[PDB]
Amino acid sequence: DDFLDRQVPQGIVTGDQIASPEYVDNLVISAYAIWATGDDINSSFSLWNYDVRSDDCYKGGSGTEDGGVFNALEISKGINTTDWNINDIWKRLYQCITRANTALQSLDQMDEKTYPLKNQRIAEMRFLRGHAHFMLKQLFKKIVIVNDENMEPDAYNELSNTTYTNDEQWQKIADDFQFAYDNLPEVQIEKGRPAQAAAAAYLAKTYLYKAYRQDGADNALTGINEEDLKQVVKYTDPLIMAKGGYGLETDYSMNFLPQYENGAESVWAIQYSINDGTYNGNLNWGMGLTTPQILGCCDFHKPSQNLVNAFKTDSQGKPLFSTYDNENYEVATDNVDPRLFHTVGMPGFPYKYNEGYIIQKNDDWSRSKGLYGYYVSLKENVDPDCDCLKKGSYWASSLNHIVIRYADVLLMRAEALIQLNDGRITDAISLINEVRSRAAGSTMLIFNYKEDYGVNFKVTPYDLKAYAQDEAMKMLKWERRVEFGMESSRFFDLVRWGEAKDVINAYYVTEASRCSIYKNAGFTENKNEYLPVPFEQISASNGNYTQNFGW
Amino acid sequence: RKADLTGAVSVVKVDEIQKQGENNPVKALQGRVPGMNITADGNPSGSATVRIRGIGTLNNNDPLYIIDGVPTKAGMHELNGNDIESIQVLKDAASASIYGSRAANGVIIITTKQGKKGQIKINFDASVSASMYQSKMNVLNTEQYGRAMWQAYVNDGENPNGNALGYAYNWGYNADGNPVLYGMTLSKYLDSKNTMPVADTDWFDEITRTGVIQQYNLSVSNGSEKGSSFFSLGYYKNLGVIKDTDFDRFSARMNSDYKLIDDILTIGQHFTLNRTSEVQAPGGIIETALDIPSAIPVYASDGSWGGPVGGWPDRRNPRAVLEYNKDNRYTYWRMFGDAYVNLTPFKGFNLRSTFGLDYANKQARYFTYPYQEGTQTNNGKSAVEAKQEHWTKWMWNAIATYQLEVGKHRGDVMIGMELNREDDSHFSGYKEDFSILTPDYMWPDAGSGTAQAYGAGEGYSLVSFFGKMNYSYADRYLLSLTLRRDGSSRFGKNHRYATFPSVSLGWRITQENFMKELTWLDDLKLRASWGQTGNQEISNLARYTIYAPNYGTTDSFGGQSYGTAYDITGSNGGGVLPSGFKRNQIGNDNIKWETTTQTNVGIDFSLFKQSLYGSLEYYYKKATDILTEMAGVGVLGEGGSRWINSGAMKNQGFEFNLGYRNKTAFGLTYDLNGNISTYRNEILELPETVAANGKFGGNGVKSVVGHTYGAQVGYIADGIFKSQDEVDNHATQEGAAVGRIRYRDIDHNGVIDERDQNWIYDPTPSFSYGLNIYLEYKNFDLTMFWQGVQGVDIISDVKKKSDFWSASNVGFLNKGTRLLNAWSPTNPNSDIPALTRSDTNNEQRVSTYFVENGSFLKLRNIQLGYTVPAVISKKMRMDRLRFYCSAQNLLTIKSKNFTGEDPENPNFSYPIPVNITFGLNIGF
Amino acid sequence: GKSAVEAKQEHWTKWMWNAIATYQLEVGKHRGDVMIGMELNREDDSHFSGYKEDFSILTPDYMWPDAGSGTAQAYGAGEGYSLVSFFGKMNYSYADRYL
Amino acid sequence: FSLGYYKNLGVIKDTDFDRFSARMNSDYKLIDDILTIGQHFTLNRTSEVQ
Ligand SMILES: OC[C@H]1O[C@@](CO)(OC[C@H]2O[C@@](CO)(OC[C@H]3O[C@@](CO)(OC[C@H]4O[C@@](CO)(OC[C@H]5O[C@@](CO[C@]6(CO)O[C@H](CO)[C@@H](O)[C@@H]6O)(OC[C@H]6O[C@](O)(CO)[C@@H](O)[C@@H]6O)[C@@H](O)[C@@H]5O)[C@@H](O)[C@@H]4O)[C@@H](O)[C@@H]3O)[C@@H](O)[C@@H]2O)[C@@H](O)[C@@H]1O
Ligand SMILES: OC[C@H]1O[C@@](CO)(OC[C@H]2O[C@@](CO)(OC[C@H]3O[C@@](CO)(OC[C@H]4O[C@](O)(CO)[C@@H](O)[C@@H]4O)[C@@H](O)[C@@H]3O)[C@@H](O)[C@@H]2O)[C@@H](O)[C@@H]1O
Ligand SMILES: [Mg+2]
Ligand SMILES: [Mg+2]
Repeated sequence: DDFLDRQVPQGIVTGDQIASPEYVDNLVISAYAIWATGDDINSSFSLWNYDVRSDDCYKGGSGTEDGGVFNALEISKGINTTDWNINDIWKRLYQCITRANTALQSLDQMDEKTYPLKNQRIAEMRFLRGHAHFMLKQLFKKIVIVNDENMEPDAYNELSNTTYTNDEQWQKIADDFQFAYDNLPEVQIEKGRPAQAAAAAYLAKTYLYKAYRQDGADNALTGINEEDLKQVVKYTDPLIMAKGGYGLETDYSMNFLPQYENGAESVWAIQYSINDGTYNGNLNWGMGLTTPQILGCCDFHKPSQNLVNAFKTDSQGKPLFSTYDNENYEVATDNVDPRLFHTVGMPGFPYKYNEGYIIQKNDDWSRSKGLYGYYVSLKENVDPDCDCLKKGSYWASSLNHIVIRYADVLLMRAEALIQLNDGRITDAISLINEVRSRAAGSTMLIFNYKEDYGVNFKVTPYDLKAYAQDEAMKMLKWERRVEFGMESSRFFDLVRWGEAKDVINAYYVTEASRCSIYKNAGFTENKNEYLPVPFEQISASNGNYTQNFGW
Repeated sequence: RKADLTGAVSVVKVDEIQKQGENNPVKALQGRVPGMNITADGNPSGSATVRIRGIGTLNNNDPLYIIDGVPTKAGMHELNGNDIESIQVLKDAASASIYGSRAANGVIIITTKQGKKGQIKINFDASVSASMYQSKMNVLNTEQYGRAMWQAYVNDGENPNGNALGYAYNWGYNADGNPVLYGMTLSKYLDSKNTMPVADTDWFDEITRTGVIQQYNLSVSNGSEKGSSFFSLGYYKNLGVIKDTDFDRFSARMNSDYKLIDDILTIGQHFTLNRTSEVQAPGGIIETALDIPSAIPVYASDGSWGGPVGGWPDRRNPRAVLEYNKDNRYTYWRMFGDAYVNLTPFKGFNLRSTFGLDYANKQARYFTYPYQEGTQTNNGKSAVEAKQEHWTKWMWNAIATYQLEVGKHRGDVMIGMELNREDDSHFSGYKEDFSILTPDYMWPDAGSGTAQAYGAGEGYSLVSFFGKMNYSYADRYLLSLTLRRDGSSRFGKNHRYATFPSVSLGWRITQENFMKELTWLDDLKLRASWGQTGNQEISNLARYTIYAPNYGTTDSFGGQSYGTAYDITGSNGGGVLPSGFKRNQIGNDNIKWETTTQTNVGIDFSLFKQSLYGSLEYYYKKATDILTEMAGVGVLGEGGSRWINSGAMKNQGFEFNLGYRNKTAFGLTYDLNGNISTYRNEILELPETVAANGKFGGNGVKSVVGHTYGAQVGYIADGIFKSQDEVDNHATQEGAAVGRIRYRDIDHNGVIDERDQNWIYDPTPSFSYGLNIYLEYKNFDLTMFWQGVQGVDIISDVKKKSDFWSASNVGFLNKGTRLLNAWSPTNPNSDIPALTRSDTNNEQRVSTYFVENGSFLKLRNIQLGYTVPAVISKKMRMDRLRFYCSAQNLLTIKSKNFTGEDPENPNFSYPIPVNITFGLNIGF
Repeated sequence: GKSAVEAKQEHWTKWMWNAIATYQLEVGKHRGDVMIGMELNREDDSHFSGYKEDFSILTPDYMWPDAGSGTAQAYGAGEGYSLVSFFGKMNYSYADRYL
Repeated sequence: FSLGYYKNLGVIKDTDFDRFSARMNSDYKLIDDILTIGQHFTLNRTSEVQ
């Protein structure tokens, strides 16, 4: 009786055939594709949607109702565990983890002699899984460590987020990076595959986050670990970075231009492509909402006035540590860091170095009618005439998203040296001076601003001398703030440093005068610095997931 | 004459079905069958959703139609329903089991017209109808929109002149200090380019029209002792109220039967061919028309399509969308054929071999024209999508029946083997970069851009061995026993086959000799039935862990295509990128049939010489081992969904049908048919992930287990805050202010949070009733059918944008007229919350405010006709000549609680129009 | 190593309408048939096909355009024509001998 | 009413042609032979490898 067996599945591959050696490489590609096709407009792996909680930027759109859950996150009031965005990002990151685990499981059943590059592919898969786990840990303190590729799906119901403590979870996340660094090649011919230097830098980042211990039920910093700082210093050595040929770009804007993709500073980036045979290209759909109103729609991720005032400098070229936010930045009377024009597009200035598009304070540039300001982010945007911009119901480009930058490596080395407090503070000062000098020379596209809009550029490196720990920490914090504007790392840095509450409250108080959106804003001491575990996940895993403190 | 005589069987009078003049015969019987819910949006096609005995399963609930012994599940809108002689609905598992293995959701038996022996007849029917829009949603005009915006601005304390929408307000304060608006003015052009002048546009009137429906049928039948034949040709056309939407259908049916070898051999066939061409309305056209403000003109200054400019909300022009969608016409060919042969070796033995075929072809050509509506544009995107779909089902049935009439004992023994095979396929091509931008030029060979190819195929098979035994004693005691062995290709070999028994008992009390004196009681019968049926309506590839090479060629919204294509080299594209595979679902080899047990008790009575007839039914349905597709736990990632037998559904229902027909002394014949039905549904078991995600109810907050299917959990709105003292007295909550919605504190913790939610929505009506009245008097026949539903709650999405300002995804959208009657110090006698621009109180949350009483009672169809007297017809040689005028959906009565309109369709779907029809019937 | 699939669909639709009026007379030895007719013909043809490449399993079950991972092509064309005819036929028979 | 099935396997390997056919013809005479209505229909399904 073959009547019920004649017909077979069409156009698919069964589960028992996906483990064959001729498909594993394809599966490897899958583990990368999720980082370019598995992100939504409201859930992007850059985590810019959840970075509105910081003081760097507001939330764009027509108004507060446009993304009401994100508005509640920004104001830190009226946040419910039954939020669709939190569950969405949780599910997407665990889908990335699942793809990485499937690739690892397929790779583990191969002979070394038959597949010489087995170790490299395994290291790449572990690096991707660790990156996803690190992003989850940044978003949620308590996450499930899915590091067992040879695990049956049913056992996934027995997984819990409290199996390992905070330190143990950090160590488990860092183990993948350690293996990748021990196994990844020094140089990769394909820019998509991460190199040894990228793994070492991301391991240093993980150890730096591990150093700021968050032990106890609450979310308060309970000390600084010296061993973690030593590990960071070990894994951020300039010799390792120079082995892979990575260094600071000659110009800052080169890090955010299609013409200079996969540069020296681009230690690791998500390769976005156009005209690649898909429906519209593997464009950065996570930045679709960030395009200005001049393109027709969207207009999200609008930088705040606080960041613009932070970019303001004094006559000595140093940032104003106490009087930067007292008055709004003036283009004609106040010295400004050149990095501002590569990050924030102020009104009356060319948009993405295009003379044919000048930002104006009208409805053609702001979708909120001035409610959220008129500033437009420029790092994630591209020139309208680049030919790299395509309309796929959302204006998205093929510009690569650089996950790890060499400036980040230098600043993390400076942070480790400063927090060690065992000498070598001058080395951190030298790294900060190098970053400032790189910023000073980044005027290849904005040199005419002196003779066109009266823009005064004045930035100078710090003098090489003895500096106290608090002064060096403040200078490093200011350098990080002025270096990674609109790069979706301010809130995580504030949470790690343990000063998120005071900074957020001060920002709310300062910006309530010029923005009514922060009229009812309020930040809780131990509740709003970590996204709560989704209620759907807790309900699905009864007696296994514990909600974060304060919820 | 019921074809089961011992189960829950509903016989539908086909004469009243054709009176309504509906393309779909199923839609005509919307409320004429107890325990049967028919939901129709009102689109030109007769497409509708059918639910029998409530919801009894978590998978597809579509009932199994049977026409001329051929089973199917496709809609009857694509078939000609005017050539139907009898309609029978089998809502009992025991009665419907013998008709197929897909009787979990009920079986509907449809019999086509056949030539009556000894006569030859013809019938020609013509019908012309006009459909008019009745549920015209009231929206703010330019002045009303400006007044509402000014009211919101003054309520929020902001300057109304900073709206930056061209509105200048002259306003002041009264004695009490409440703001009052004196006048408003508008700029002539909404933009600085003077290309979009301001105007008062009725978008609902602009996108709606008066549709025309035409129906022409011609049927002929001829019977004889050696055989019979029947041939029918039908044409239908319906223009929808929404512009650029239409549906027409040609139908040709040929039935015949031949008797050879002195009635031993019989060969019959029933065939029909259908051709339906349809242009459908774009998704959310009503929503788009309601959202766009009336200030936007239909046409710009240069004659191009109007669109929002400046700060106006990003809403596409509904008229332009309809104009561009008018070329999205799809053609559907339906092939429904059947050939059967019957042999009688002797008097009591019959052998029937039947072959049925259903072939469906669909061809569509979708066009994407470049549009530029103000700030709304697609960057000059022009594309063509040519899609082809094929469905092929073939069934073979072998039946052996024996009948005996020994003594007072009648015995029927029947056995049968059935084989079903369905194969579906589809493929489509996509082309871009066109220049002329016309349907004639838009062909894939004429394109000059990126081309894409899509294609898929699937199928399944069914094997059934069934046996039915019927015993009748003294025409008083009836016993029925049936057994089914059913197997499908969707399961593994171990769990391929399953067994289903069913038993039915019946006792005719009127045949007992102890009540011979009860002359009034003409007939009384008590019947019971306990049956089991199998359900396997799931995905074909359910037991396989599916890995698919999703390169990323499929269009996706928001960029979540989940494609597998990465530029590992980092060359920004320029060629074929490396690809791979992704997991779609995890297979499960332990999946088996879903077992539904139905217990039915029925009482059939007929009194006063077969004048007052009726039936009362009570049914209990229990579905277990339900094949449900559970989602991933959350850390399983993509492909975590899998099919499992972890469901439990319970349905307890009552039905009552009554009918009284009688004449009158002066010559009036009145027939009244009343019907009432009620049911209660409950979910007993469900997977933990399914209950957590709340796909079947609960909104992801509480488990739906132990509650009705589709029930929704939300907050409770205890009025609105009329003063600051009320705000202070009430428990603290986010966004609390004067004129905002007050939420009840269920747990009395002093703070309103996510735990202050309870079950608020129950989509189960208290009872659904229907009443048909037929009056005959002096060649005048009047038909009047009323359908009512009582005790049903509805969630109104229209209220979300009619009772609030800026409560949608974007602000400055057009709202309802009743929004003008919002709460204010000047107008304290109102329940609508005060207007605001910021949703601080978060009124978009699910609550009792959006739950309204859906009870209604509407005149589904009224018809007044005149029949030509027999002598005039014979003078004109006509056998019958009749004319009639009818109204469909003419009048309705709603509840005062329902603030909206059209309780049957309280959402943004297709509206239900009023039909005025004139028709004629000729019997040459 | 070239693997590809080509899914092609073709439709032809012809419809004809004919109206014929015939009269016959048998007067004396003369038989006369007079027939007139109007005929309308309409033919419409169309075709479209999709092309996909880069398959792995290389079996008819797996070879579907959605399962491909290579360059895809779309082809499509349509055409048609119509015919109108007015014809008349007269037949005369004398003594069943002269036609 | 006619039902036909044909199948031909060519001499060249992997070449074949089969065909199912269903024909229904009918005619009816009404109104004492004044009116006549007739129809002739056929459906064919041919599967071929050339
Ligand atoms: O809330 C409803 C359900 O959505 C859920 C599902 O679990 O989650 C939200 C879900 O929705 C997604 C879609 O990808 O994001 C929506 C989310 O994104 C926000 C910002 O957070 O807005 C982003 C921008 O999107 C814009 C376009 O610029 O509009 C989106 C808006 O429009 C829709 C459909 O809306 C309607 C419905 O018929 O159609 C018209 C046009 O919008 C309106 O009248 C109706 O509201 O799609 C856009 C349509 O445009 C078309 O071209 C017309 O045919 C088609 O391509 C689309 O159909 C919806 O996508 C959406 O409502 C712009 O307005 C915004 O600036 C935010 O506003 C919105 O909430 C996804 O990311 C997320 O997962 C559940 O919360 C809930 O059950
Ligand atoms: O995507 C959901 C939304 O779009 C529709 C089409 O408007 O569904 C899209 C796909 O549905 C398909 C798959 O069968 O058919 C539905 C439409 O085609 C029609 C043509 O008669 O129905 C085809 C056939 O399949 C049913 O719909 C299901 O059994 C039967 O009712 C019918 O016999 C037509 O009735 C439907 O509109 C496919 O054609 C589309 O790609 C809508 O279904 C839905 O609202
Ligand atoms: Mg790129
Ligand atoms: Mg409470």
